[PDB]
Parts: sequence; structure tokens; C-alpha cells
Amino acid sequence: RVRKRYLRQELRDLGHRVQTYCEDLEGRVSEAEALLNQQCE
Amino acid sequence: DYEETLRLFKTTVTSPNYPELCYLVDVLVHGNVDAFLLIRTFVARCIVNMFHTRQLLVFAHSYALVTLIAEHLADGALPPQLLFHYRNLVAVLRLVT
Amino acid sequence: PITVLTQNVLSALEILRLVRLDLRQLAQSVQDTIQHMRFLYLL
Amino acid sequence: VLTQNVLSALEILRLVRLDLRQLAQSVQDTIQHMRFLYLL
Amino acid sequence: KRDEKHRHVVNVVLELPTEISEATHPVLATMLSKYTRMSSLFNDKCAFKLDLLRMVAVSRTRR
Amino acid sequence: DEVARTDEWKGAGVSRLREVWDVQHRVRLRVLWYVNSFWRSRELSYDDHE
Amino acid sequence: DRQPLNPANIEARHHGVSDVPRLGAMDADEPLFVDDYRATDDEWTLQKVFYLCLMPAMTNNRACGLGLNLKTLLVDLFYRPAFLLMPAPEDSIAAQRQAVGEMLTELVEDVATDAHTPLLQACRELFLAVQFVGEHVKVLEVRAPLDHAQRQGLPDFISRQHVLYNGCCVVTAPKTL
Repeated sequence: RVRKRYLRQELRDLGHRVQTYCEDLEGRVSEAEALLNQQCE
Repeated sequence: DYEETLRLFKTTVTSPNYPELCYLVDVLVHGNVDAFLLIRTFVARCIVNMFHTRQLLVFAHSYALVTLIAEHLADGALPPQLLFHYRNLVAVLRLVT
Repeated sequence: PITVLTQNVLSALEILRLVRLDLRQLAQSVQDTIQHMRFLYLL
Repeated sequence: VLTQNVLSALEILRLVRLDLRQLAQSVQDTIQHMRFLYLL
Repeated sequence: KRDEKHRHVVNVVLELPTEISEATHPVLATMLSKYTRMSSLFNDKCAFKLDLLRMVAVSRTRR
Repeated sequence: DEVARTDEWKGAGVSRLREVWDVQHRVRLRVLWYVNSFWRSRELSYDDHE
Repeated sequence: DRQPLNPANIEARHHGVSDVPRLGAMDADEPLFVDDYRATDDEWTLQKVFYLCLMPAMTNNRACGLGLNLKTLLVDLFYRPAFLLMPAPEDSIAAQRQAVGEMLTELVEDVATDAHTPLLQACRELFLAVQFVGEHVKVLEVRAPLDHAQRQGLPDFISRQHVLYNGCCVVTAPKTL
């Protein structure tokens, strides 16, 4: 029971970090595409 | 005065020939608005037929279905008397409050 | 003698679209996988 | 008026690749952590 | 090969009669794409059958 | 005059409140963290190997 | 289960989306599956009035609670080629009865069908609601200390109270199911 609970907690923990990193990558690729298409004046 | 509606409810909930699919549609709907609105035409036909073929008011075994019929199936669909029975059940709940 | 010039931006737009789909699928697939493992074994 | 901007963005996209490598290493590290500890 | 896995998830798991195929049932295609990504749960085949029922239901509305 | 540790302890205050369970997840208690604690000054190290 | 539901052990149901892992956990007890919606205070009071005051008065304690094994029920009920191959038939009622199955025939036919709606049209109309299926019946234990005015004498009295989830209130024994 202890092991299952701790594994569940850690596995849920990493998914949120995955979400945040995917947000970072989405924003950065949008920035790259935007600056390639059109600059900001 | 809600005594006629309560007489009908009394005969309904103590009737051994209460339809068996009412429980199934109850456990399908969960008191979810959207699941009801999808099944909405189905249950209206069901209640009208079960009121004419036998003198009982089906889907009266659950709070969710009676209040959903009262709110959603009042735009027509139901005859006004049949609708008034569900309206009166909800009015009884308000009066107890 | 015309060796280097600006690049087509439509190619980069398609590349960005593919990356964006990849990002949505990363997030959703990770969440679905963790949930499937949780419900199958950790309950 | 555009090539300079795309290379000046590449100057940060290199750091982005670095962060991708860092996150992948972290994910593998967490999986190894869990696999070692919690699977008796 | 994927042919064996899809034949399994169509005949052994989903027990779907041969008269229903991929050419006939596009929602079955979109579901088979995701069903085979999980290897377990093949024992309680009733979970997959009900899921295909509810996906066919969500597909066949008027809204 | 001179400052007292009591007044700056109160003024510096609390900024953390964390809920911790025991290993077997029987009981929850809260941990309170203060910014004036001598804990902050030491800059000692922490680690967890597998 | 043994322990109170933590905020993370309450899972949201995804309707209209494939949810096979939830369907595998229909008989699982550790996670609790819910809709997005939470009952307000007012309708909470009305639901209590209906079940605690109206129903036992009108039935004289003749009601009971049951749960349906709706996984196998809905599978063997709707897993026909009639429902799987729903077109985006107005045959004879005999062929409709054969196609829709014996159980759905004796369940729906005289109940929810008019001259505008044959048996199979009514059964298709019912089949749509299957997309919101939900899980198997559960019984939950509710623990609550009383309000601060009732709690004063015997402060350590944790009241306990049992409720039915994914269940029905029934007034008859279902013959067909």
C-alpha cells in the first residue's frame, strides 16, 4: 500500500512537469515561427 | 391543494406494474441535464403512454427525473395536466421548505 | 552568385503546425498513459 | 530584414534544444527512480 | 505486424462479426487507432464493447 | 537602542504552510516555516539518493 | 474504501470521449468518478426533502435501493448490429423485434412506442443516452461532526451516514432485469 501510493504520487507529479515543459516548447516554437513570419514593430 | 397529484403519486409508487425501464433510464441519466435532453423526446412519449395505458405517473420514482421533466418538458410536448402533476410535486417540495 | 537567399515561410508554417500538433499529442498522450497505468495497477 | 532575426532566434533555439535534452534526461531519471524503488 | 494485432482486437477481443469491417465503420477505425495502444484490459472484453457502443452513440446524434 | 530577536521574529513572520502525511498515510499535520529561523542562515546541504 | 476520499481520488468523467480505462474501473472502489457539476445548497435541500420526507410518507417504507450491472446489461442489450450499424427501417414489427433483441423488445415495445415511432426507432432513441453510461453501484460512508452549537457536548461524536451512488430508488422488483 505504501509503495503503490508513493508511486502514484510521483507518477502524477511528473505529468504536471511534462505539461509545463510542453507549454514552454509551444510558446518557444510559436515565437520562432512568428519572428520568421513577421517582426514586431 | 395538491391532494389529487398526491393520490396519483401514491397509486404510482405503490403500483406493482410500475415499468421496469424507468429504472434503467434513471441510471442512464444520473440527473445529468444533457443526457435527459438527448432522451427528452423518448421519455415524453413514455410518460404519456404510461399515463393513458395505466393510471400511473412514470419516472416519479426519482427526484432527478421529476425535476428534469418539470423544468424541461414544460415547453409543450407534455399535455398540460400531466405536466401540472410534476409541477405540483415540485411545488410540494418548495412548500415543505 | 545567388547561393544564399531568404527561405519560403510556408514551409516553416507547416513545420510549426506539425510541432503544435506534436505538443498537444505529447500532453494528452502523457496524461492518458499515466491515467491508464494508474487505473489499471495502482488502484 | 529577416535572416538576421531567424539566426538571432536560433541563438536561443540552441538553448531550447539544451532544455529538451535536460527534460528527456529528467524523464528517464524519474522512470529509473520509480522502477528501482517502487516495483518490489 | 499490426495486421495480427488489429485482427485480434476485432475478432478475439471485440468478438465483432466478420460482416462488420473497417471499410464499413469509420468510428471503428478511429477507435482501433487508440484501442491497441493498451495491451492489458483485453481480458474484460466487455469494457471495449461498451466503449465502442458509446462512441457509436456519440457519433450518431443530430447535434 | 538595540533590536530584539522576538520583535524581528514576529515582524519577519511566516511564509510557508505545508501539509505532511506520515509514511502509512494515516495522519495529516501541517508544517509551519518562518523566515527568521536560524534554519535559513546555515546554508547546509540536502540530498536524497535512491 | 478504508480511508476518506482525498481531493485527488475524485475523478471527472469524460463523456463523449473514449474512456476505456474508466470502463475497466467500473467495479473499482479506490477512485470515485463524478460529473463536473456539484449540487447547490438549495437543490441539495430539495433532494433531501424528496427522499427523506415525501417518499417514505407516500410509500410507508416500501422502497428499496438497487444497483444495475450496467456494463454487461448495456453490452448484451445494445451490442447488436442494429445499434452498431446505426445509419446517419420501417420493416414489420417481427423483424424489428428480432433485430433489437428479446430483452429490449419486452422492455420498450408497449411502453415507449407510438404509431409515429416503431420499436426500433424507439430503441435507437434510447441507445443514444448510453454515451453517458457511468459506473456500477457504490455505497459511500459520510462522516461529519455536528455544527459548532451541537458539537459542544460530546465534541468527539463523528456522525456516520450511508448513501447510494450510481444507484436507483425502486418501488418494485424488476422482472426483466
